[PDB]
Amino acid sequence: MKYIQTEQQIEVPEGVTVSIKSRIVKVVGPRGTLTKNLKHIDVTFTKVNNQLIKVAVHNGGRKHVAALRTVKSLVDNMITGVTKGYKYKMRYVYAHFPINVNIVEKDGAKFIEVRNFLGDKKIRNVPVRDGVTIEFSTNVKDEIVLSGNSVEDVSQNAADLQQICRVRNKDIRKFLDGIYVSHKGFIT
Amino acid sequence: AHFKEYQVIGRRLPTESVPEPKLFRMRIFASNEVIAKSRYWYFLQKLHKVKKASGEIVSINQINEAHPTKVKNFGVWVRYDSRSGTHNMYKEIRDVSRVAAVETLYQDMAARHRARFRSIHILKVAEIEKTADVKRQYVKQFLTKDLKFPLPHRVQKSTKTFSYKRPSTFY
Amino acid sequence: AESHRLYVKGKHLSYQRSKRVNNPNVSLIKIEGVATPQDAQFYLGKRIAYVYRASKEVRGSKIRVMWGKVTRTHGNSGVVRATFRNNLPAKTFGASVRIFLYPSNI
Amino acid sequence: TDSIVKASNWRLVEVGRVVLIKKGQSAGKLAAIVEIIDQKKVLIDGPKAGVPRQAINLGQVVLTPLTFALPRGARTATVSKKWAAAAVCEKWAASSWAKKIAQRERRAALTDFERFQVMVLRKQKRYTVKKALA
Amino acid sequence: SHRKYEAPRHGHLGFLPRKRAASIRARVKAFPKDDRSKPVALTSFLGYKAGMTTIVRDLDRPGSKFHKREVVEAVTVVDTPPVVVVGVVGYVETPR
Amino acid sequence: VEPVVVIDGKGHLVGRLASVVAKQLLNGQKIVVVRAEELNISGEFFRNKLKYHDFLRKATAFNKTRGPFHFRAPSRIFYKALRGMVSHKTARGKAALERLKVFEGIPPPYDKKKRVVVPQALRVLRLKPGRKYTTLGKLSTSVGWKYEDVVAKLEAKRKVSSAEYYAKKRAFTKKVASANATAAESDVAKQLAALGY
RNA sequence: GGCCAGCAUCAGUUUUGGUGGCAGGAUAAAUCCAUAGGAAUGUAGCUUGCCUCGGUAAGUAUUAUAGCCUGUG
RNA sequence: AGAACUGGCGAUGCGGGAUGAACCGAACGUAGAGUUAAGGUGCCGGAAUACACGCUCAUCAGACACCACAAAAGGUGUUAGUUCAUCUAGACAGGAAUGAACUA
RNA sequence: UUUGCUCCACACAAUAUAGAUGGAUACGAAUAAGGCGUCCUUGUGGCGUCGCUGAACCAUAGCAGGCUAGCAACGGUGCACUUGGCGGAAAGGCCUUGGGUGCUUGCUGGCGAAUUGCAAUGUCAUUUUGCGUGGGGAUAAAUCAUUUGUAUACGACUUAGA
Ligand SMILES: [Cl-]
Ligand SMILES: [Cl-]
Ligand SMILES: [Mg+2]
Ligand SMILES: [Mg+2]
Ligand SMILES: [Mg+2]
Ligand SMILES: [Mg+2]
Repeated sequence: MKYIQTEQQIEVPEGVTVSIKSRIVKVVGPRGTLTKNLKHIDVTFTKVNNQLIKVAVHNGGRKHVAALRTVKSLVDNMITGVTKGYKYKMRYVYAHFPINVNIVEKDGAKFIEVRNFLGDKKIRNVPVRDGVTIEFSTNVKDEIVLSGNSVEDVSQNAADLQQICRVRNKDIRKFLDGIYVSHKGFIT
Repeated sequence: AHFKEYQVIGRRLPTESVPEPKLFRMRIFASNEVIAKSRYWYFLQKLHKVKKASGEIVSINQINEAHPTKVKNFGVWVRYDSRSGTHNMYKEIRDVSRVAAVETLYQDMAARHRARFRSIHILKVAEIEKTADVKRQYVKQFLTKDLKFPLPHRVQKSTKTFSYKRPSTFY
Repeated sequence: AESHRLYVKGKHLSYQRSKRVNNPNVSLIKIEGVATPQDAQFYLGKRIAYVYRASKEVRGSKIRVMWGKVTRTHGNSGVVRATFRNNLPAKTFGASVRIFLYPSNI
Repeated sequence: TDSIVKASNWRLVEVGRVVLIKKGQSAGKLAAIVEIIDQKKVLIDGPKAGVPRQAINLGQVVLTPLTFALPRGARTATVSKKWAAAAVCEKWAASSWAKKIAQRERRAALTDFERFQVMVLRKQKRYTVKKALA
Repeated sequence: SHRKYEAPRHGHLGFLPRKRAASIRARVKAFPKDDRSKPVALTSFLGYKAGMTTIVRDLDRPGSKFHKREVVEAVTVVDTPPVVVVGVVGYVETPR
Repeated sequence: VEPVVVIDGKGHLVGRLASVVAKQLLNGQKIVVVRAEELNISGEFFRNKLKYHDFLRKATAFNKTRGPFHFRAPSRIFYKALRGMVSHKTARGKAALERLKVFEGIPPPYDKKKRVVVPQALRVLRLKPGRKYTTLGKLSTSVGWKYEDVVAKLEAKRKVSSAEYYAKKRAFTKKVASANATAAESDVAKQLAALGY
């Protein structure tokens, strides 16, 4: 109904500095730096102090106001990405054929290969996005860990690995074989 | 059109059995007196056994706003006919005069419910004297202390076809 | 100086017309700098000349003139109606005309 | 290191905000916002410029940087006292915006003889300026 | 009404019109993509068709019935004396 | 007022700009349009791509070379929108269309001239904020325009030269502005101030 | 005195401005002035609690170091 | 296909509905000037890219009587409204409003 | 095929105008943001200032703009040369060095104008071509006919011949 003013608050830790200009957001923390372009929402950022930043929408409808809370979540994710980081864990699930997962290098591109998925002779390759590191956890059988500063880069990288191992022409309720995300958390 | 509020007073034609019949008054929003008298007989024929041929108009007077430069909160009760059925509706309008609030009411009904003038009956227009009696959120948001708001993205009207610099929307 | 102009520049837009029928006896004239019917009242009655060139020389000259005057305003955008002694040719739609300062009321 | 966020400097619709009327019978005059009716309508009143107390659409006026203290819904007599105390007219006249308005009116009031003098004076000043350039 | 039975169309519509070529020497309308990190070399050559003949060779194709067995194939011979360079031309990229 | 008006097409809505230019040509004003690849159309990219494919399927059945011609370049797309607003089958319409030139990028003849804008057709001044729009350059590429990268490379070269010219112009303007301010406080300056100049 | 025009003073028709004097209404309603009363989106003052020595937060307080609303004249 | 009353076409041009015997406006000697009807005023196209309050985003939006088509039934898309219940004595989700059923 | 062809300067005619009548006056990018100035530790930096339209800026006085004298400055501007650099998207333009010469209304003077008779575009632009002047520059091909068959209904195509 064209609300006069809607407001959200963003908190900043001690070691994190935020620079916003022309809807370009750069967050610098102990773990690195992140940059995001937000020139598609028409919001107004204002600084209260070194520990608080407010973002507001003026004369906005229901749909416009709904995007204001999204901005806060995206900026908050950047802040914790450069402070605590993100760690995604996945597990290998299979019935008969073991799944062999290894990291390979192809023309300096840092791919990851999946072998012997349901006995397939085909080799499945998934690119590893920049800023995402892949390690194989010890003392836990068939687990792969993805870490990085950007939650979107880590989440999408893990999602690509899950979709590359989908079963075709079979009852998926019976053939529960694949690699699935099992835990979402922070590196620290 | 630009509405004016008239008071119209009417009566039945006096006879030998009942000399001096009762006087009936009602307040009508209309653009002129000719329409105001027409609307008077329209509502009187819905309430009493009388019509224009068997009655007469006693007096018609325009009513002005007592304080036309004071911001007031109005509560309006209306009855209107939609494409299927008749409904009652309560709306709240903020303005400086009754005629101004009624003009907004007709525009609002046409825009949101496609209701023309002929399909609307104004049951009552009353000023809301006290705060916290306003029950619509689209009116209450203007009743906060020290209200301030900017006007982002100003658009300026140009009198010439061509401009020699890129324009700015600052304000 | 470098300028000797004593007239106001104008353009011949079209004839008076409806959607399908035109009237050559009246021409619509756009005056540069005029964008309001109130401002166009200043130019009512002013003489208008259309100047063009011909190959054949007749009265010791190769320049010919068609004379007219401003009659009334037209629309809300400062256009005016004009009548000429001989109707302007249709090929001059978009050509330049000269609007003089006489007769003067200043 | 400190956080850096650019801050907007919008003119706010508020009580005591000075506006300039561009359309109507009070065009070119100053007035003060007394109360806010809705997102697009405000109540204005300028007694010094002879602007009657009225409700007007926000598209008929232009907000100005000037602002003075004024209680909400103040009557015409109160507005006059606050307006004179804050010296709104003096502050407006000193702005570059008002001087541009005054210059525009002055040029339109020049006669043909005065325009000739402007050409002569401009040529004399041009000679001095171009000499300093070289 | 619809045709009684279906059948593929006669001829290819991508080789139209079936008109005479503008010149007896066919134009080269495309060249291989340039790789700047290689030595300068020509991309085509000119010759004259002389005729056809037959050759015999062994087939090196594992999994085929005729693997490591002789096959008879037809070939075409093109007479290609050396060409002579007599000029150079430079081209500039343009929106047209 | 200028003998030739050069319009920078960047940030202009195609339909509203086309109406303005068509009336200017019919009134007898020569118009040059540059940077046609930066034109905007209201609506999402997918909507306008679907509209062009509807235009593509229209063709004369018995001979495709007779049917409507589907020009893919951004300049010719704007030309199509403009020819529809002019009676192009008359001699008057033909003469008006010869007063117009449309280019992708800013060719050398007009890169050292002044470019104007049309506020009535500007996207930033017309469309409601938050509304989705499409750029004519990317739309043309999807329907078979081949010279998007060539224009981009040339425009980058033009801006480097144009920026260098502006730096020298800024330096000279600072020198001129100081002298005018220094020339103030004189009797001639005071007399000019009294007359408005 | 044949052809084509310019200006002035008038007549008929018409179009577009500037300006003066009157009449009516709740003998406009307001604004403004005087006066009685009242309230909060509560001004001054006072109190309370954290507080980078005074800026907040909520209690009291109806004109005071701001004002507003209603009736009547 | 067949009747009743009236107005029309046929026997009729003219302005408007792109186009049309019947619809809308208006009926016709030859000309000039002024004003309008129905219909219109982004460009084609004569005339405000006028003013004002709202509504609508559609990967098959919509756009004007006669007229050149769309329904039953649905949507936590969005807007306004009706009734009932909870909530200042702290509800809903996991410190301010919330839940349910309906209307267009 | 009777001294033809081409370039440059002007000479006289003819031809035509989709329409000169002070000047098309060059950053880029953003628009819920920018321009300019200024300072520094050169940044998504501090401070100041501007907008609310080109209603600007530049130009602009003299027989469509004459003939002369002087004063202050060593500037501004036109034309023809000259120096160096840059520009290929349709560059055919922009910038710069040096001297010559004309004008200068930056300031002060002295002469001329009439009669076009009270207005009549009152003729001051650039398009193309032709004929005569003289100052340089250059001395070929195609087609038919004949011939070939990688071609072919006829044209056309492809070859050969001092
Ligand atoms: Cl085919
Ligand atoms: Cl042959
Ligand atoms: Mg193609
Ligand atoms: Mg018959
Ligand atoms: Mg139709
Ligand atoms: Mg028009």
